[PDB]
Amino acid sequence: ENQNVNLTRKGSILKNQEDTFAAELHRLKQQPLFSLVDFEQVVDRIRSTVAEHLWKLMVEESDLLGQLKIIKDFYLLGRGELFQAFIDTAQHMLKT
Amino acid sequence: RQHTMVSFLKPVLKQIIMAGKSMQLLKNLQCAESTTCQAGARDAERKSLY
Amino acid sequence: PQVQSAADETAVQLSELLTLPVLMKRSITAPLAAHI
Repeated sequence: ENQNVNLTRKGSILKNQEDTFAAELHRLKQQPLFSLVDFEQVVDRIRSTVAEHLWKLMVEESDLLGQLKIIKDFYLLGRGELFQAFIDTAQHMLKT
Repeated sequence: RQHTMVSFLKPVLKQIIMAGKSMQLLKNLQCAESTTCQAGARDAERKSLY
Repeated sequence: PQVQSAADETAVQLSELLTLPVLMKRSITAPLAAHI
């Protein structure tokens, strides 16, 4: 919801299946005994669907790998030759 | 006190203990979410021991 | 539908699935968003 506040009206990961899970919850409400197992199963199904869509969005749509590569190159000095040359050039400024 | 053995269960008390130990192990072993927690026959839908 | 028949049961199915504020939001803003 917080991302859809800033992100254009991209629907729920589960989209129209949200109402399906609502119907399942209504059936659970109609169940004479509360079963934690069925509730947990439905919650886990929704969680798994959301997590798979989130992973897809993060890796393909949000390019998590690019950000990790940038962080490696700069924060983790992944561009060791680049950061070495930078140190060699800036040493006079950064020694002070 | 040795008297704590349930006489009606005493013939089956050992098997009961072994079953309880096995279930306590399985629930107490950090099992990966084993599919053998089938969503099928709920213990609530299982006829109770009573 | 909401409250406009008698025997009808779907008329409140969203009202039981969704909360009244959320139901009203979904019901009103979609046509509102389309027109806007």
